[PDB]
Amino acid sequence: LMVGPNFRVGKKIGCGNFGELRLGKNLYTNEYVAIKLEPMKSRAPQLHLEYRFYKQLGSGDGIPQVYYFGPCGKYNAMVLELLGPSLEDLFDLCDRTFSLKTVLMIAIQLISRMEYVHSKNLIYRDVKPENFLIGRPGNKTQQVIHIIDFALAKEYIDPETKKHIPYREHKSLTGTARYMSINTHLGKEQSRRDDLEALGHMFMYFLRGSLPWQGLKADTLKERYQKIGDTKRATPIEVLCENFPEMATYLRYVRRLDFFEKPDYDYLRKLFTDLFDRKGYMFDYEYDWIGKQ
Ligand SMILES: Nc1nccc(-c2c(-c3ccc(F)cc3)ncn2[C@H]2CC[C@H](O)CC2)n1
Ligand SMILES: [Cl-]
Repeated sequence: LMVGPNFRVGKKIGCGNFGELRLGKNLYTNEYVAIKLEPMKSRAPQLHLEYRFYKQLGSGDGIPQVYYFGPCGKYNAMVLELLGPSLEDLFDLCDRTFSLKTVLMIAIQLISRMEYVHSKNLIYRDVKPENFLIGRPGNKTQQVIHIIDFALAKEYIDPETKKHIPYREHKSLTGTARYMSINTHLGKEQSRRDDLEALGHMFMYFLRGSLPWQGLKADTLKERYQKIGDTKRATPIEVLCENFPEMATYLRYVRRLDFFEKPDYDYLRKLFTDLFDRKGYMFDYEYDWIGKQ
């Protein structure tokens, strides 16, 4: 099982949106890589569109490099830069709470990461801790929070018109229920606001250890999502964000954005960098997980 001229496929490492994950090696360069495989027989093929989105991003900071897309036996394969553990993995290592300092270092970076994605005319639509990975150990980039898995992304600027996509409502909801915006639950088309709201939910998950809508079950997926959305609507921001005034300010701001509105990314960063400085924290990448296995 080679992918392309030069990538050897090795052991299983994980799962993502519309594909499975192996360690690989570029034999020509003696460098390890990650390989996502999607069965060619897939009823709902997502890997090639994902490849196109990575190419549209180029590389910015925290964007994994993509090396190859092509067939591999009965699979389509995409070869990516190998990264380190996800924020969910690191959260588990840290007993499922992060310090304010760690959350702020994450948040400052991910506001910028999302601004970059939005600058390439994409919305992300799959915010979750499993999709944010540090770099590799002893790598120049173990400190950097990367974004992966663009299978659910969407162009929000139509390349034909150069205009923002129109507002509309949808039957099917995109993304992870725990983090999605309130408007996502209501079947609205997602836009830039929704990515930033989902980040806010994720930040609060890290600070609190959990979100209050986590334990909800139902007989249908639709009912489950409805109950989660209902709890999000029913939970005041001042309650969710007790003890974190700046998070309350962030969440209120993003929840109140118009569908078409460009977020004030500078404002949101400044909420958090002003807080960071006021607390006497140093931006030294000494996250909670440093010095753990
Ligand atoms: N360590 C690591 N390096 C780069 C990408 C991936 C990864 C990928 C991936 C995406 C597209 C590709 F072409 C290859 C891999 N999808 C999920 N992940 C990780 C998510 C976190 C999980 O605990 C392990 C797998 N993994
Ligand atoms: Cl290997």
